[PDB]
Amino acid sequence: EFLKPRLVDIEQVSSTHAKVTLEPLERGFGHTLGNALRRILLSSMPGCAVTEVEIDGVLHEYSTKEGVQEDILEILLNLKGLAVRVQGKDEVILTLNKSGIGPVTAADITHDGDVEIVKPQHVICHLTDENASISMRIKVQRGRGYVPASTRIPIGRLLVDACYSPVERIAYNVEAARVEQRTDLDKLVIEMETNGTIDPEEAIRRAATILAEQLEAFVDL
Amino acid sequence: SVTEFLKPRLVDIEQVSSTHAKVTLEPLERGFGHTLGNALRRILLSSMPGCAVTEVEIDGVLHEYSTKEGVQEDILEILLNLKGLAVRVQGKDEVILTLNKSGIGPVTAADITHDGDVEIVKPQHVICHLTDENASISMRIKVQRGRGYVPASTRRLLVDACYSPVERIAYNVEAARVEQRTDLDKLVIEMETNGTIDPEEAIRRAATILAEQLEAFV
Amino acid sequence: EIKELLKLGDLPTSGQIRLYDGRTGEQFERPVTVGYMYMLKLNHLVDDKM
Amino acid sequence: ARVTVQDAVEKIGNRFDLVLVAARRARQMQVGGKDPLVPEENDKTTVIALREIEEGLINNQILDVRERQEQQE
Amino acid sequence: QDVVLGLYYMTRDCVNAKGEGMVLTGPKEAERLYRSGLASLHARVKVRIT
Amino acid sequence: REEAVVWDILDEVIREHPVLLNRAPTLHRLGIQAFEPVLIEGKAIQLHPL
Amino acid sequence: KPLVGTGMERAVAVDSGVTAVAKRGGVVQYVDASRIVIKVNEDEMYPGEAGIDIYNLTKYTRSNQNTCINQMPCVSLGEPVERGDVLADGPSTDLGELAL
Repeated sequence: EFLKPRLVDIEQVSSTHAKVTLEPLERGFGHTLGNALRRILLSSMPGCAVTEVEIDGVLHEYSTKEGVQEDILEILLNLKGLAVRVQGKDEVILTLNKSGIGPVTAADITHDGDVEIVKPQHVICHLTDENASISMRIKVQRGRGYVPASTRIPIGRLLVDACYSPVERIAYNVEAARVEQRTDLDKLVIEMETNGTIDPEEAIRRAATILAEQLEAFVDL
Repeated sequence: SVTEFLKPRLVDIEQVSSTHAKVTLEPLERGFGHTLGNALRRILLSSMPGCAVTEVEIDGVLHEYSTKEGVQEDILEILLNLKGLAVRVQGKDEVILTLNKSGIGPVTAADITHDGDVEIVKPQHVICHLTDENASISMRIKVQRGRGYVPASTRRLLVDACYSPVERIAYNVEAARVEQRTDLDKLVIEMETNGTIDPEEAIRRAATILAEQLEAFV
Repeated sequence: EIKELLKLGDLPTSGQIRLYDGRTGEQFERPVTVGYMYMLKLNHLVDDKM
Repeated sequence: ARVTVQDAVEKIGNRFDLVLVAARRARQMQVGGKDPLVPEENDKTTVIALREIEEGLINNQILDVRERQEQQE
Repeated sequence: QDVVLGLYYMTRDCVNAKGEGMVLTGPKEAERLYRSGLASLHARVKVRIT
Repeated sequence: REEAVVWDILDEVIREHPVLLNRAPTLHRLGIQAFEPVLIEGKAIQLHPL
Repeated sequence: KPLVGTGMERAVAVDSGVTAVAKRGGVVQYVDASRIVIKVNEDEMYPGEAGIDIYNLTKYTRSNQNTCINQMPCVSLGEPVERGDVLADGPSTDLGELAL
């Protein structure tokens, strides 16, 4: 008796955010599916965030390297906001090297096939000395939500708080949709906002799969 | 590691009465109690199919503000009692029933002349009280299938159509603990039905509907 | 001056916008006051008092 | 599973005597033997005793007579 | 404080509101209307109460 | 060492074991009140508003 | 920075000894997380011993209330500066402006 919603198009506005329009829906389901999908998306999406850093010339995050404009703490806080996606294995170690005067952008990291960088213009630290080199090993892990470094627990390691969730903000609106002779149908438009590491269609399908798997317990009651 | 979640493990159904039951789920992921609770509530309140009375024809009175001899009560309470009547019809979208009564005696739902298709769950429901011996009362009742709740103003006197079998749905979210994790959510659903179907079954229906809305994605 | 500054942007002059409930998705019955305010963290931490 | 003591206070004269008799019964139940007269529901000893008081099957004189009967052995 | 404001906003009639003048079976229905959005939280109605 | 069974034992021993909550100054006899504690996270004593 | 302020933030930040203020104008020859070197402009050298100016910042030094005192350079390499201009904001300061 009810109708079946399905994806209609994926309108891309920028490399970070896009919108999804749904097949026309019955009354009462515009705000029922929309809010559930928004909650799932903002709650539990997979993420590929940085966890630990290993800079050669430091012992702790409260020190200062020579020739680097920013403190080690600022370097960590800039690395925490690095957007990266992996394909093969859940964890990977990235290598960074730079020398001479100039900013140390994320494009200077190695270019392994599975690991992809979506923001090559991201700036980690500045080099102000004529002959100063920075060499760090960045560890990237896959997870969900926000796992603080003070709970998941040598001396050369520096732990960085992990913010896995790729979606930044999700909005939706319900507007009248014209199809067949029914004037009681509407389409749900979801405008989402990623850091650039997840495809909107994949995120929507994952959220719907999670919701259906959760409801499978109720349907068995 | 990243895909699995924490499915509910303890489900307790406490049937305090025939049509009132409480369902508790534990545990759920943090924030998943509100999502499921609100989805189920919004589906049950205004999207669950059912059949109920939609309009009533009375020969004696032609307007809502009118008086009929022989009845100690008003027309409005008769309309309320017809509105509160719970009826199940299988396969027939629209049915017309004829009610005839006479003499002193409390009119009940069992006195309604109905076919085999039409079944009344509560024959003990008091449609109206008649306190005159010579009095005679006659009604035509229209029962239709539909979904949700339809006010009379949105739409032979009109009756508010309570298509949805539910009568009251409400959910509470509490804190449940598993191992060293305490932030997990526990859902408690308290539900009452008009009598057409038991609360345990109706909830299932709601879930099914929502699942049927996610077939094209999974 | 505050109203003129608000009108320069794309914000309502009254300063009250219409929010939504996060958990239920239902609109709040009245508009509420939303804006940016400067918060300080005083030197009375609970972990030094428990 | 005990949220108020109104029934126990009404059953006995005053609250202080209720406290004393409940303490005596709970100590009898806790230190040795003296299985409860009411089916426990994973309740602490101080709670099982109080229910026994509100059921009317335990008060000062009942405890006194049981103690006398047992000490007569 | 917070409780008093909520109970004062709940029990306070308005001369014109959504779904006014309709007659309800009882208190249980009044909750189904307010949640469904078919009637405002405070509209003058006629209900049957035991 | 904060094992896992210790938490279950602690939950067991706080079934109906009242604790006396107190605020200085305790001007009147209602400044000391008994409660049944509930095991929660954090480092703050959650108090009933009423 | 405070979005709504009063204009006394600059005065309070400069007057307190938490921001490294250049004694003489010049150009930042070398900037680092723990030192700033200013090559004084031609008009400001004394007749003898022209030299340069060197400011050494304090990094993560314990305060009286067990808080952390830390200074960060706020100027870029090869940037002109003048006398009285902040070269390194201290604790609770954003570009020579109080921010608590």
